[PDB]
Amino acid sequence: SKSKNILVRMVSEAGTGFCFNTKRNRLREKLTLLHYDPVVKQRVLFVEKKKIRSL
Amino acid sequence: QDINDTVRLLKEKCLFTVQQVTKILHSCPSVLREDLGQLEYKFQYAYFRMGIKHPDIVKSEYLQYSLTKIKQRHIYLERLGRYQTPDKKGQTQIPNPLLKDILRVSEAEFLARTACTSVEEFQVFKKLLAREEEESESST
Amino acid sequence: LTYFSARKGKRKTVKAVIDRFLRLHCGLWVRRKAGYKKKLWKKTPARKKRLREFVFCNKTQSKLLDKMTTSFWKRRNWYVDDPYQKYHDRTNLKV
Amino acid sequence: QKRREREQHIAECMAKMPQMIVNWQQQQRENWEKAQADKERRARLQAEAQELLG
Amino acid sequence: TVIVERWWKVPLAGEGRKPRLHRRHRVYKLVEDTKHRPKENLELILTQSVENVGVRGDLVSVKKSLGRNRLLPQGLAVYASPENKKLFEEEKLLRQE
Amino acid sequence: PKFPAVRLALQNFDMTYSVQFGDLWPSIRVSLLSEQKYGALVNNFAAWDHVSAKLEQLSAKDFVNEAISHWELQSWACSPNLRCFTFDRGDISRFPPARPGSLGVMEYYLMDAASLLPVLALGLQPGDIVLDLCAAPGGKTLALLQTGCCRNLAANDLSPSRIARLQKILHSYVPEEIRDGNQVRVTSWDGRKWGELEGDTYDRVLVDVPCTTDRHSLHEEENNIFKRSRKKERQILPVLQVQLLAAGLLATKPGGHVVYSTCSLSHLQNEYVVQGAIELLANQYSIQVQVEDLTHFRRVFMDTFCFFSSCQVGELVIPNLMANFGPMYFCKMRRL
RNA sequence: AAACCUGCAUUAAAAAUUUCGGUUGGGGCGACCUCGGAGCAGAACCCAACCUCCGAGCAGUACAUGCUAAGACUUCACCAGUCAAAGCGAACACUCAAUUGAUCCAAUAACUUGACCAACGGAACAAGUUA
RNA sequence: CAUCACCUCUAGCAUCACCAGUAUUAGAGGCACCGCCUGC
RNA sequence: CUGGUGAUAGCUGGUUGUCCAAGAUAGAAUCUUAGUUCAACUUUAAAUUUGCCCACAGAACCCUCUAAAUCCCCUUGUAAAUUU
Ligand SMILES: C[S@@+](CC[C@H](N)C(=O)[O-])C[C@H]1O[C@@H](n2cnc3c(N)ncnc32)[C@H](O)[C@@H]1O
Ligand SMILES: [Mg+2]
Ligand SMILES: [Mg+2]
Ligand SMILES: [Mg+2]
Ligand SMILES: [Mg+2]
Ligand SMILES: [Mg+2]
Ligand SMILES: [Mg+2]
Ligand SMILES: [Mg+2]
Ligand SMILES: [Mg+2]
Ligand SMILES: [Mg+2]
Ligand SMILES: [Mg+2]
Repeated sequence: SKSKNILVRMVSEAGTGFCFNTKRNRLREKLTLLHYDPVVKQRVLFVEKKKIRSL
Repeated sequence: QDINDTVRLLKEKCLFTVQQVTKILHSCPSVLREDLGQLEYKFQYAYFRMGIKHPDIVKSEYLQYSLTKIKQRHIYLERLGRYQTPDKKGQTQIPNPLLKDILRVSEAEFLARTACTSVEEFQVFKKLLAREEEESESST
Repeated sequence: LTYFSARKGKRKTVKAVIDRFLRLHCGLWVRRKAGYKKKLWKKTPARKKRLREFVFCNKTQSKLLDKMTTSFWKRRNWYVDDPYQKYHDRTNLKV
Repeated sequence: QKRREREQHIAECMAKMPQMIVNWQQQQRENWEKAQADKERRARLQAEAQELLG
Repeated sequence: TVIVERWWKVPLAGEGRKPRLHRRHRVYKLVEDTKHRPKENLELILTQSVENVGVRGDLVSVKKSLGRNRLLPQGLAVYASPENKKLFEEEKLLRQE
Repeated sequence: PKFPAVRLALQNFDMTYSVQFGDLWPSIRVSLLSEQKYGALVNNFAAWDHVSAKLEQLSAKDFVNEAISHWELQSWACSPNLRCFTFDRGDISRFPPARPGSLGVMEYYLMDAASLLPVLALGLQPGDIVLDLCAAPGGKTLALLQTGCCRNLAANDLSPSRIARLQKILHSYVPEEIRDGNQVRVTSWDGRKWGELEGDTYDRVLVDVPCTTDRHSLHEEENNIFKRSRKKERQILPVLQVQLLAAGLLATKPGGHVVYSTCSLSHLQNEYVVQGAIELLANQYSIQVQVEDLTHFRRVFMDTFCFFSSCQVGELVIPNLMANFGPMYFCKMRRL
């Protein structure tokens, strides 16, 4: 039951404060996704800030 | 009180006889400088893992030696199979090497007498054992 | 359940029902879904959509919760700008 | 003031966002391109071992 | 002084009525022991010359382990009561005159 | 709990292996109880040239490349396109955890360097079809794919749980384009069926039969072969080794080579099983095989491995304090 | 100076309260408890416990894996679980038999997260023995 | 079971037990005389 | 011995006039199988309109083939069924 993946939180760069949790490989650099932000109603860049838990 | 805790630890925690306590202090004066926790761990290591009883510990000057060298020589002998931990009854399959052979003898001569291993092999074990001990402290 | 209190001699209310359920005056009980805040990262959006919604209890559960609460919780309230105000009465209901 | 401060911060971030997306999109291609270029280099190096034999 | 507080809330009794204490209301928790608070200085008016101050009628502050043990029993100092200050104020006034 | 499986495994080994190795057993026992050295197998699909430079900075040395140049010095060759980096003799340094590269695949794999010898002894050639029995979890399977000399592969292991671990290893390391086609076939079936499903199909067959793994048994407390429930399996374990090897021998075409590998020091499961399969084929199917001499193979890898020179047929790599690779036993037999 | 006393901590001693989860004629040694599939009820559904056998406690691809909303299915209750037109917004209901855990509580600005609670509808924390 | 005998362990001392005692003593224990043999 | 104490007992035993009426065997969960909760079944009251029986038609290929049947079900015979 080795923890290959970890749970990280992506914070929107639009300043709206909207954030969502996604699963990524532990042995990988910080993700920068292009996710939909409901506050501005468009796809915005997101940045990993803090690891939540190890899956 | 520093002296009081040292002797009381031997008498109460280590269950040493008052006659035996005087001999240890007379023979091994490094006990007072040694920390109580490290001293207690050193004693129980010989009593349980090694199987050495109270009278032999006092006579063999066990407590004066460094704890680290005891771990290196004993575990290497234990893994070599030359040393057998006494069972519940206290019997051993093979007579264990005498404590004087393990500790009083020099490292180079100790390997030839009992370990029957080359110098180079023992050096690698110490680095391996140190890593295991270092991980042991961090893990606990 | 305390059917007769030791100081007033009257029926008591179980506070574990008040903190979890909402009673519409029509008789319905509204509750949450068990697990709408637990392990949302492993649940599909369709599953989470039906978890963060309010549902109604059945006949047996509603009867059970009525016995565990006093008449103070079954009275008609007139809270100002209550989100559930329009749900307190049934419309076009037969039998 | 708190509502206006949050609104201004959103507008300021949204101003730089189109350029950030383009730069982020460009960085994705550049890393993919460089990895693709290395694959060509390795194929030549792998071929060189067979090239020496022949 | 041991200052303690009740773990469990005591229900209101009302006006003119005694509170009803329960077996669980006997459970206390230590809030503060006044013996472990920083010490204070006792304010005294000296009557005779001392090593710290040699002027009679000069208000001084020293540790309570000194005024209570030495200054007060021996009559070296008196309490800094407002009435004593008024009496010594007149004494100082006569000295100036 | 109760009786530790570690002590039961050690007791069984202590009685059996003291006679076999004599004075060498105390030296072997310390290495077995100590952590084995990990070799770094560079992924050829990834940035192999860059990782090779990176490992050399960590004082790692490619013993495989050194062994390549020793073939002409001493005077079937071996499987080419293998790069495994290990430390110097007596060095306890551990490699850093593997990382994905720019290609999206892990740069290298950490494995026992003694497990590469069965792949090396296989003498793999380009354009061949390779059958691996008990391929999971993929210690030897990955090495075969690294060579690139196998156009078609059949990775079969009885336990689906081990197979699932193999596929994840293949996905992370081997690019999907190779795995997309029928080149790599992964199944979970008894290996004894392979002697009838596909006869004479493969030119190179690698048979790593299940066995009491000395390194894992003395440390792992989960699913130990020496626990009371697994005693029945341990008793019938030599029987399985004879049947699984025989199935692999029948699977190869005449003129092909089959390498039998076992991770144990037990003679009853290393030499006796090899002799049993040879007799079994002649008696029941009238099949004759020739065991090749691995002494030439041993003399090249003596620098980085310790070898036991009292083996009837195969080659046994014994663990040591300075060289902790092992225990590994492999025998190369060809079909005539 | 020192002691006694008191308060608060730290070891030790001697005690205090409480309990022995189920399944397999008994004991020993082991296995088992949840979920999926088959022998397994030949044809709607359900149903053969014990038993025999093999699995699962993942991973991968997405980052609109967004938001809302008719009508239904449902592991024979409940809890839970499943499918879904239209619509807004975008583009031009992911794969996978199982791949999972309620409430309370804890952490957090919010979002959200936390148990081999595997005795798997889960007691916040308790063994042996009695001839 | 107790038992002389043997053995282990603890204790350097007083005004209510031990004790109006003081290590040839007192207490807590094992074993069961003696004799022979043995560890150290 | 007294008091708390009419301790508690999923366990054993007992449970007192007459007459009539309706009325028995799917399960799930559980420190659970000597118990309880829900469902099913049963009872009473009420409301409403269909209920049962059932003509065709219809309900999968597999591993090659193969049973008594079952589901659904207009007519028709009947008087029940659903809901509160
Ligand atoms: C000792 S491991 C060897 C693993 C692999 N060969 C390696 O070295 O990297 C043997 C594996 O063979 C598998 N196995 C056991 N019995 C088998 C059988 N009858 N047929 C095929 N595989 C079997 C087991 O699951 C076990 O994990
Ligand atoms: Mg009042
Ligand atoms: Mg249902
Ligand atoms: Mg339970
Ligand atoms: Mg249960
Ligand atoms: Mg269930
Ligand atoms: Mg008796
Ligand atoms: Mg006796
Ligand atoms: Mg009673
Ligand atoms: Mg019961
Ligand atoms: Mg009747």
